[PDB]
Amino acid sequence: AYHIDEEVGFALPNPQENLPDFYNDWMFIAKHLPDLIESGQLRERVEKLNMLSIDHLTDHKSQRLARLVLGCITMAYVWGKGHGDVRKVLPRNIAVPYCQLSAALELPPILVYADCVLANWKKKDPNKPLTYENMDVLFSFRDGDCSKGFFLVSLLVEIAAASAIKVIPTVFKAMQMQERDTLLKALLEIASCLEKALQVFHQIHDHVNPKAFFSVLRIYLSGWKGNPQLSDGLVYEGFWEDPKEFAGGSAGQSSVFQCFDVLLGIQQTAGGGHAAQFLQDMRRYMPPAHRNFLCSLESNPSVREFVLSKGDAGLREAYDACVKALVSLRSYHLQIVTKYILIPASQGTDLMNFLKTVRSTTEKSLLK
Ligand code: HEM
Repeated sequence: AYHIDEEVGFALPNPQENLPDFYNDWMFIAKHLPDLIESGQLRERVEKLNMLSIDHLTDHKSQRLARLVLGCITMAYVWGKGHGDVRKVLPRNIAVPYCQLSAALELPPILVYADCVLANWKKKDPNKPLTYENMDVLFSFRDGDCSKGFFLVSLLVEIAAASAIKVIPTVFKAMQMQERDTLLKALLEIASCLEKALQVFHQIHDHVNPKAFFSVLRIYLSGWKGNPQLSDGLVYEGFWEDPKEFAGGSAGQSSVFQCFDVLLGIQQTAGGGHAAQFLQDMRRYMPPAHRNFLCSLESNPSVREFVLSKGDAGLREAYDACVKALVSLRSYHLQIVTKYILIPASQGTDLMNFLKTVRSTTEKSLLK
């Protein structure tokens, strides 16, 4: 459908772990990034790769794994050890298959949230639940980069949100069939699930320390759009002649908040303002099925107008409960950003303005 899973939502269910043997040379590099970056063999190993056709990647899962593999390699190749020694040309033997794969998957040829979070995970025991203790990531960049903590916690927020995402059909079916009580129950379940997601968000502190995130992991997630270190973007050698700019991987590429924004008729993409066009641009970095889901939601009849049109205090309360959960999420998120980015940096104003603009736009949608 829209590739939304009942259990893990926008996350990729049961991600593939191994590529065909044909790609062993890719997988070896991706699996040893900490060693290869530290020693400085990473770039040589990439430059020594044979050109591997993407023709042996024939299903969505192996394609997604391949994207994850090539994306991590590309971040490691471009940024190296992360202290200004960058590469402006991605060698053809990575760039061509990476760009061809990206075109088939309709994603930009850069590491994105849907790679390093949504597809970058495994259960330790398939017969145990989705808890941090029973989960791991598939790839990290450096020892101590907190990639396991940051990726898995993001993933757990996605999984928590899946419980709210799966009731969205009930919301639109209830409006259609004029089932006031069903609609009211649905909105209350969404708010309650979004509240649960806020509590999962607290696990960031349990598994990410700010020093490692800001000074290590953030480097490998950085992109080449408006980046002075790559002012023209990256050359994808043998695929496009001129360099192209793409933003880096970020939980800001998640579909979770945008999903409930559009659900509730919060028009975050309205206007020419910088917050709107950023959130619009981020959609290009989401899997196409999830882009299409967001667009289908915007085309559905408005939940907000339905609620505003019925003189029904219980419905307005349920709806506001959803808006307030979103506001609460964004408020907590501002704290996280302060802790993981603002303080480590000063030891910027645009970033906090952007986030406050989005929370305020959410807050304005309150009926009370
Ligand atoms: C250490 C933890 C985190 C940090 C430092 C962080 C950082 C940021 C930053 C810098 C932005 C601005 C947009 C950008 O530069 O890409 C952003 C926006 C955003 N982030 Fe986070 N993030 C963290 C965790 C999360 C998690 C776990 C989620 C959701 C699963 C998330 C969801 C979002 C969303 C949806 C936006 C878009 C703004 C909005 O809708 O309010 N973030 N984040």
